[PDB]
Amino acid sequence: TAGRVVRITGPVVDVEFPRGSVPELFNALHAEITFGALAKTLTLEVAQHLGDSLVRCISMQPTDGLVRGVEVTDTGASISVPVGDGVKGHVFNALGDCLDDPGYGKDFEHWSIHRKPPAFSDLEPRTEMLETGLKVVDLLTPYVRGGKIALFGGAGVGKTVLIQEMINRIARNFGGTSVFAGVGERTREGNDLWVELADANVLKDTALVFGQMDEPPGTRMRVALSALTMAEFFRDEQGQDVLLFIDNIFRFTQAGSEVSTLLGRMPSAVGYQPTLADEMGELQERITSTRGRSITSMQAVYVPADDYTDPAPATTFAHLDATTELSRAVFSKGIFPAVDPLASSSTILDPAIVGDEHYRVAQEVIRILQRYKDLQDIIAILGIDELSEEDKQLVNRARRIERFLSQNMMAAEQFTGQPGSTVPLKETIEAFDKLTKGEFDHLPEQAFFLIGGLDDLAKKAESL
Amino acid sequence: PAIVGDEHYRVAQEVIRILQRYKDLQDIIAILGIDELSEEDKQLVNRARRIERFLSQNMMAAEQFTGQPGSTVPLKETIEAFDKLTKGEFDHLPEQAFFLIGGLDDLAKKAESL
Amino acid sequence: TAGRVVRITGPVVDVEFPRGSVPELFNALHAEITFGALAKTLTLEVAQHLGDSLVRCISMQPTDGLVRGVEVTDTGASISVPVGDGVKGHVFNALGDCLDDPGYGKDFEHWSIHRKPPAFSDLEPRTEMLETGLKVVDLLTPYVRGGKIALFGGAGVGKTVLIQEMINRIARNFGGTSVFAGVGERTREGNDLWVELADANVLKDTALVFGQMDEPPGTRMRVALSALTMAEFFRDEQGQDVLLFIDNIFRFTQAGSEVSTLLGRMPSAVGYQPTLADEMGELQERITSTRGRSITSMQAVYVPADDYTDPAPATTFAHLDATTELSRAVFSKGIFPAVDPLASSSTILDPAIVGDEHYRVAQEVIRILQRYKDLQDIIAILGIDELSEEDKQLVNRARRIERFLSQNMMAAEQFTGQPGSTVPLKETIEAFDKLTKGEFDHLPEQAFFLIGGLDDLAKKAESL
Amino acid sequence: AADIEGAIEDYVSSFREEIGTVIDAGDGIAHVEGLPSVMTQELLEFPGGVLGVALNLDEHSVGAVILGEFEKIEEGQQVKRTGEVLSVPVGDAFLGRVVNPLGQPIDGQGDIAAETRRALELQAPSVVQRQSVSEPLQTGIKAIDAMTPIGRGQRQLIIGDRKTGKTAVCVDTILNQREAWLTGDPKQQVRCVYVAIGQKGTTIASVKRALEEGGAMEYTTIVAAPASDAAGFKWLAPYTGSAIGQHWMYNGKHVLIVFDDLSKQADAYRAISLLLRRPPGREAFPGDVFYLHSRLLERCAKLSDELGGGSMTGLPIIETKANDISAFIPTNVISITDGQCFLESDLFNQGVRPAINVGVSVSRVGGAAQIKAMKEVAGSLRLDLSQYRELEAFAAFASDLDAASKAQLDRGARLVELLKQPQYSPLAVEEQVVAIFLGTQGHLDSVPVEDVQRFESELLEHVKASHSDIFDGIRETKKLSEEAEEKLVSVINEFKKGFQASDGSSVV
Amino acid sequence: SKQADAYRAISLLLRRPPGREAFPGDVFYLHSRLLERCAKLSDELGGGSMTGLPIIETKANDISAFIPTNVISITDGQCFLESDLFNQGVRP
Amino acid sequence: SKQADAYRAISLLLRRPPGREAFPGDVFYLHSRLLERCAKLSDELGGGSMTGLPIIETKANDISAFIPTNVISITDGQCFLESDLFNQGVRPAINVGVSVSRVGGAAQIKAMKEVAGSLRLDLSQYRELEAFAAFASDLDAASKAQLDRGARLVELLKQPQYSPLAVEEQVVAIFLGTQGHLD
Amino acid sequence: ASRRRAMKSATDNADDLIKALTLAANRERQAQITQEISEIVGGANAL
Repeated sequence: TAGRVVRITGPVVDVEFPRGSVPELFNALHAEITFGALAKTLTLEVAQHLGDSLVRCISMQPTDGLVRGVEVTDTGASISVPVGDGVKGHVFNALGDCLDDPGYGKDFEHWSIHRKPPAFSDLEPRTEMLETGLKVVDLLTPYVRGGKIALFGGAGVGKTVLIQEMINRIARNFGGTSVFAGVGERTREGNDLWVELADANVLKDTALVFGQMDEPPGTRMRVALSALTMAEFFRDEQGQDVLLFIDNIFRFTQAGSEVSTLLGRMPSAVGYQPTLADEMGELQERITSTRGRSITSMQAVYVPADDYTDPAPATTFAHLDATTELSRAVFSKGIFPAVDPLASSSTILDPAIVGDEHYRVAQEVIRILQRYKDLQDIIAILGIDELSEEDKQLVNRARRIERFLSQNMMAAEQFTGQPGSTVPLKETIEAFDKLTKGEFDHLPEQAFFLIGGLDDLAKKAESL
Repeated sequence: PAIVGDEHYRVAQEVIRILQRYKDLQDIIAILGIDELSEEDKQLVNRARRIERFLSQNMMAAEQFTGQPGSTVPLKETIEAFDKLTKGEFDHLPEQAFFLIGGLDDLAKKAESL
Repeated sequence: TAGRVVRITGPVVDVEFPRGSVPELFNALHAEITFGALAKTLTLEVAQHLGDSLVRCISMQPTDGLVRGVEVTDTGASISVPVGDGVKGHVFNALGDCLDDPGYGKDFEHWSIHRKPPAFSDLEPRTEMLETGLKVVDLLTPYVRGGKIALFGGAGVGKTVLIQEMINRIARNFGGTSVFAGVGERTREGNDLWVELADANVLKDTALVFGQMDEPPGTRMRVALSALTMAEFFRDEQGQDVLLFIDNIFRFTQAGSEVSTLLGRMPSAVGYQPTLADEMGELQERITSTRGRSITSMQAVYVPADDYTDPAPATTFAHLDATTELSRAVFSKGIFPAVDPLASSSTILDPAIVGDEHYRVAQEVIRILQRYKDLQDIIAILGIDELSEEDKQLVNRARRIERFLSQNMMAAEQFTGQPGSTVPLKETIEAFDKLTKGEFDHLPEQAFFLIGGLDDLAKKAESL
Repeated sequence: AADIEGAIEDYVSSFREEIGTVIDAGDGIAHVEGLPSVMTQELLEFPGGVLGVALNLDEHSVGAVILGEFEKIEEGQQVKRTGEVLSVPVGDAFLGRVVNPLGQPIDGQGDIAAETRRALELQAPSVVQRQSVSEPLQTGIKAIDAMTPIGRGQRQLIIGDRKTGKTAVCVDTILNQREAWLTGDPKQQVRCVYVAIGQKGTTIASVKRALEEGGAMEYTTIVAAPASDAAGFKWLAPYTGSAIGQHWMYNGKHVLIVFDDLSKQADAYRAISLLLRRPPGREAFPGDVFYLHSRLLERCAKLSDELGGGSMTGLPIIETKANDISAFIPTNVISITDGQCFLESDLFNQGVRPAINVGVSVSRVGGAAQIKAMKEVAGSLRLDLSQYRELEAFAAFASDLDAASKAQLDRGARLVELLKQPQYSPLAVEEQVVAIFLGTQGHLDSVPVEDVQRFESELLEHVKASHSDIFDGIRETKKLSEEAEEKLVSVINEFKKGFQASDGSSVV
Repeated sequence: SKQADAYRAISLLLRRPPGREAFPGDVFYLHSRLLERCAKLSDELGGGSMTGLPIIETKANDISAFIPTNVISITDGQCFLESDLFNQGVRP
Repeated sequence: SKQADAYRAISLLLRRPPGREAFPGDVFYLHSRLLERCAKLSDELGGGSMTGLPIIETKANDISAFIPTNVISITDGQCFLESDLFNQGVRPAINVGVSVSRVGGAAQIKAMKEVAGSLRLDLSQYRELEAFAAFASDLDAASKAQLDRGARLVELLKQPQYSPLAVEEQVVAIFLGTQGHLD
Repeated sequence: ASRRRAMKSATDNADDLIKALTLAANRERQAQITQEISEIVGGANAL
């Protein structure tokens, strides 16, 4: 009755079954590894039907020690993970086994990892502004409470420090539930989150699922869907507002690209899988919030080779309400948090929702910084004194606005030594409304750098 | 400096620094020419062009193309000449004096010919 | 006896034949489509023999509704177009079916579109100049009798009026004919051309062939050889000088690359077909003079990215002998036909082919118009008074020279009612030799707009 | 020997309903053996209540792409062919609805009263069936109607980067048709289809809400292929929109289609093709990706009087990456379309919203798509903006510059302010004729540049409330007549004495 | 970068389809599985540690390259050694 | 270059995988095998010779492109014809400095070697002097003389199509210019 | 008069730089496309 392994090629395993016993797509199959320290039960997900009662599977755990012709039993259902109030304050892997206390989740209600996104009838656009207290975020990229937020950025431009700051700002005061997905993120920062949430006592309301980058492509794919199907339980069955952090959501589509060649799909543009926009869409659409029950997604998106033309970033940009957009250019100037003010965008930034006093100021800052980037080519070669008195004044305002968008974040205590700051939205708008009208051109350019609002700007300027 | 000695290493790093600064000014030089630089950069670029040319030599293999004879320059005379060039002893000679010439005595002979 | 369809993959269809009855390649085959909403006599062109009596065909019409195992009849010849005098005054698809009255021309002689270029011994050994009778063209960019002319048109820049003009020139001065190869024409502007040539009454001496963008790349590729086979009949059998328009020859290159990719061949360079230069050769080498009669061509050529090194424009410009360019910066001055005297060029403007007097005069006219193009910055920024007495003495001539390149032409006879003028080559040279020496400096600029040579300049000037 | 040939012929000739069975399934494709009489593009049905398109036919198998709920497919499932090529229901009952690319309602309201059914792939109207595009599709965007006019029957590409206002320009275009829909005259009354391809569901809900807030759901259909839905739905959405539109076009109604985005139509067809093992070309697209967009867009036409004289206007949208208009899909759709409203992200950040880069943006239809009053008023506008686009390098030297061109530099700066416009505020043609008149006739010349947008808005509010006869004249006669011009100049100088600027200076 | 080039050779001789830059698809899961296996352990595991200093050769000094930006995202920091700084006397 | 584009066509039809610029890996073993046939044989083999003048079409003067550099590495020199000089009317448009012959000068006849023995340098230094002095107000009389000499040497070296000059006439025509009789 | 002459020189040098960079961006565009194709058809030939 059970099947057997026929072929093994990296994380992909072919399994043959009796004529009547072929498992449906996305069933979990169990196979045993029996050598030494590698001895484990192995979980395979059925990715394809090859014909001749063969199915091609992706392994959730390393295939090392797996033997051709070992028995494979189908679970009869998809991969399933524990859901319920009692998953809050625990750490899980993609299979839904607790890392902290093995076997913890085994008496819970288990939900299948795979489900359809909510119907279009159930969706409504979200327009509540989320206040984070970060100058650049609250001014230029205002976040949507219940929307799909993102932190784009190249390799090493500080995305994980910014997401840990966003956890510390939002999830600390937030009255609902939070989930954190670790999708191919660095395990060191997964542990530094885990001990920081325990110390701040926020861990009592946060469920963490980790499928870090030491794990094979099967689990780096299915971890994002596993954490998401814990968030979809808190949304649907409990109606308690949710935060869903995901670092790094690109690793889902990357792990899909790594298996795609072994799955016998032909490679697309720059070597992605062809299903890219259908895999990513089938994940991202589940993260939406239906009417009456918010999920505030916050997903950091890696950008390969810093190339925002790369298909994975370019496909991800459609699924998002506020995209913070980090860059190595702004990072290399020390303007940590490294947010690019001109690339980054939000749909809530309109004068109907944020109000004209915010909207005018955000647009005047973007116009100044855009004219400054038009002038950097001239300034590098011809030199600042060549320019018009109006252009040169604008440059001396843009150089101050650039630095005043930088902030001493509470997660960057180790980067800067000084404690972090929160700048209220009203003070952010007042400070940039002053800056754009020149009310601080008499202050030294350095006085704005890393500083938490006007009271700290005054104390720093008078310290110089 | 543990292998070539302190003086040879010091001279070779002064030459490479001068040529690096010149290659990092080339993006302005290509548009504006030399004069629009600051004086500390224009002083550097004048000796950088002299060093860039004094790294040329009339080779023994080149005689079949140029008809002129080849030259050999010993290491001591090479270090001495680039020490004097980077310290700025030869900024008064024209750049055409340094093309395809072997050592200081031949640089003097060529500067007299101009 | 007949074949059977066995595979369909979009435009590509594989046809099995009996052991003996395999067709030679480039035969046309007919297949039925019998579903009532899509009923068609689907035309297939044989591309390859796959072995085992199987032939790889590329479909000339949408394969939607083809059934495996439908009967395929071999016509025993290539795609063949109707040819005669009777194709003048009509519009055909790439397969030689009339669009204006279906079933017209089936009684005519049919010529197979795939025929070799003229034998080496039949070609003319020297470049005769085409005396078109346009002042700007005959002077600055002399056309070649049996050569190809690039035509860089644009939106509203009179390109369709220069087409109606050149059709009138060849029909009336040379007693010739035109053919119009609409390679990938937009069906809107293909109807706007058909109604414009009907309204101008020049349709009566033109045969149009449209390979509309609606169609699979099989007919967008073959339409240029269909129109060239109508022109090859007018040159070889009727003994007429022909003017073969091609709009747009880049879309012939593109459609050849799309057919190459459909056939599965490895792409070359920036993704063209590997055969690119050889099928561009098959088209362009075939446009030539033989036995004292010629096919001249005007080819509207697109240049992707403005890149004149890209393999598609580079293979195109390896053939063509002159470049005419139309500019909105000239059309906005009222200087019809708006040929840009400086961006346009010819390979015949050399003192070996044209006279030494022609070459001197055309070089002086270019020198004056180059000086004036350099001075137009000063004219616009500072005003004319900033120029010296000698620089204004040049601009006074340059203004009158650029005006005297405008002509009242047989395409403008539709609207102004005044007859279109032909200017002889000797009269064009002798007029610009006097005009560049300044012999007309005392006339106003209005005396030189839209005038048909020197005697007509005197007639306008004395009546103004 | 000969007996094997006769017997194979009789076997193949030997070929109730036909049955196939699935032999392979993966990633949204299911290979079906059997179905000997299947036709290319035939709707197959699978036993779970699933559909597939039979898009590839091999010697022994049928490569069917799957349109939804693909997880429900298995090897050995009995596949029935339906007797029909891909077809969609159509009719007036679609006006105000949101539908999936099979014409099934997805808005969760009642089931659509299908008037008729059309195949997705019926031929485009040939060169003998069409007519010249001689009447305007007013977009209500000053930077389009005055400089790249769209006539009903044109195909105008809204090409640009992400977050540059492409969706907003098309939603302004769909909202602007209400002032024509309220007059019950089918020759004025434009209908709209917004085809959302690979949007997220909340974005289509935002666009539905932005259309309801302007009453456009009286006459707009949405065809929604949200990114949740299979590659086969993202691939069919433009053809489902084009078939719903073509039913109204052939009846003599006027239609506007927005395809948002054709870049994700192409990226879904690439996915389906590469899964079907079809040979990849440039940028991994199949060889027919041009034929995909051309057979889609060329179905937009204006018909002749013999076909009721209806028309369909295509506004395809494409998302270029880093402004690279030279990429494959941009280069295809730039060569298929009649004009290109190049939106740019630097112009968008410089405050130039709607961000249309005039002087590379073009319309090949030209003046034929404008009313006479708009031609007379705006013909000079492109020349004044090309002269300003040269002179902007002298903005630092405005005192040294010659006065004749100083009066072109300050004019250009006031025309660039005049072409700015807030979203969801489309101007009727009667109002933007007067707005462009303020600029090109030089009545703005004494207004400070920063006050121009408020001067325009307050002038049009004043003229609309108190001098409606200027707008009524322009509308009912399509010409800015001399007597209406002299009254317009008079009321501009009446108003301009009561206007107050940012500095509180006087005017004139 | 020379381990990534050796794994490309090994994978192309085994005839796996190349991904981008001709590297195998899983060239990330070569370097992540290598580097993520070094970190400081808990006191419940003797409190030992392993510290990795991976080196990468950036062909023509582009930091924004495929293998560079993988290892920059696997590791906890960069010491980008610019050859232009190294020549102008700024050494290290 | 069109043989290279034809061997690319054949190779890609045979599905041999492409290398740089989509040319097959052995597009160097196409041209090298072809051009190594051209040799001066020894007197043991008859003393015959074959002189190869390969042409290459560059694109926008990209002399650093793949096929140009393959053929520059095979051949003994190049006569780089620059299109900017051709459009200025300098025909043949030989761009000195970047044009060179590396086997030449051994075979060039004594009289031509005496008259031309500085001319290459006297032209390269004229091109740099003119590129400088085109944007200067004035210059010393010796540099102004060397500029005028250089311009009359360029006018000396151009010649009409299908007018090949015998060497006994070329040496005299270059004597006119190098000895200063044209001043 | 020297600012005129030197700024004419700087304009002609910036135009010869736009030319040389446009030629380099074209050679890089064509190499990027050629390379991308070579990798795609290499992955089709491997299957």
